[PDB]
Amino acid sequence: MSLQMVTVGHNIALIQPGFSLMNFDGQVFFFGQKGWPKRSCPTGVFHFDIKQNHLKLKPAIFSKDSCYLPPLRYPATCSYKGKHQYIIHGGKTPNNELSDKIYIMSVACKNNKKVTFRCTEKDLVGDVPEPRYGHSIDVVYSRGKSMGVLFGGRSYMPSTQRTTEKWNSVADCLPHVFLIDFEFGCATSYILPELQDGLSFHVSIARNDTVYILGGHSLASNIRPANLYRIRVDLPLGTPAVNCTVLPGGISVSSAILTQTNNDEFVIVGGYQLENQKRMVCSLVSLGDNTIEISEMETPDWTSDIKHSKIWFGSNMGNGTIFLGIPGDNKQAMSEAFYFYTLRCS
Amino acid sequence: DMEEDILEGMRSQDLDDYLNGPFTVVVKESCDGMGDVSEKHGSGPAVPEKAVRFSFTVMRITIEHGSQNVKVFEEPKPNSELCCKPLCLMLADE
Ligand SMILES: [Ca+2]
Repeated sequence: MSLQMVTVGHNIALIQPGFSLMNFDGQVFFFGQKGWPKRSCPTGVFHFDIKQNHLKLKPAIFSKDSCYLPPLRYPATCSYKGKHQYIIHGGKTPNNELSDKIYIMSVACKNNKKVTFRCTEKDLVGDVPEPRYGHSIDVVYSRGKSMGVLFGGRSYMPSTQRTTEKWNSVADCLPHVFLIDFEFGCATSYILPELQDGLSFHVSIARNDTVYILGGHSLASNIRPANLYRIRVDLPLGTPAVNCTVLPGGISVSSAILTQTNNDEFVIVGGYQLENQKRMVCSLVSLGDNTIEISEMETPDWTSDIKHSKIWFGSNMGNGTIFLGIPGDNKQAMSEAFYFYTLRCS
Repeated sequence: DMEEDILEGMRSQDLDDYLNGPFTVVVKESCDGMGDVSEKHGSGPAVPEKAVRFSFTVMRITIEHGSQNVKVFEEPKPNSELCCKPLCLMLADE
């Protein structure tokens, strides 16, 4: 809880609400810039190197057999830390159309602060989930195997009820649970009767056999379910099985950022409480063997700007460090389009 | 709006007023991001704001009389101030 303002280089405008910060061995990489990829950086990815409160967005090449992926804006990013690699699912192509491909980010070659990524296009079969954004995917382990739990987020209307006078309206996807096999890219949808209403922009914490879904926004009624869910999974010799349990003490937040401050101990920072109240309080989530425990922590001191501005975003860098953003006074002495902050958490 | 003009066109082309052939229309599409469309309401020259106007222009109308396409209508001043029908307009950088 040590806030600290940051200064950005020349290509500052690339950072936009919805950016991703992937992480490889303490080396952070910005993804999801604004506008299609330029020619000064053909791929979109960037070394997100912060030193002395100054970050240098540096271009970063791909491999020779990778696949150039568009800059998405609200993907599902899960760290399949098993040959470290990330999984990207869905998002908003700069043409405001949603995507459904899965992308796999590995590192094919590195030499003295010069990385060469490898982004491969994994496609799904079976009960493929809907092209959507705002959702959340997490890799969960069971009985020596792994699987991907994807829980719904909002999307565009289907190709039937999509009129052009409301072409951009969005509906929360049905609250299913998608189990995704990466070894074959196979999807399987399960309708947990305990999950009722649609949910997007939530927070999902995986602990080695479960998924703790928490907070989020429910557009079907414009509320924020303060509940939470524990999706227990188990992988038999044949068809997997899932169960859910509601628990008390759930936060009421959407767009809250997550990072793993300590081993089996997460922090969570402000999303939004009400459409006028940005969330200020920070909450530490003590995981464990079976029992989650959300609690409140030392209310980090927010500067004047952060208490003035009404929207604010960011993501975790990976080592208990949350990078933030603030729009900045429009009617001002040519205030920049975005100011940026960083919060350590030890 | 140009009903009367294209009726006069069919008259001039020695056709029937009461002809309902499949009139093929040829429309032009034009989008141009004009900039600095703001004005100082009070004190402070601060903010420049831009705009975009997507518009079209009915460029020609042609009926397929029998087995030939006759030009029932052609725009006199195609790229003129006052035939570019506005369609959409927004306040946003191009
Ligand atoms: Ca122009």
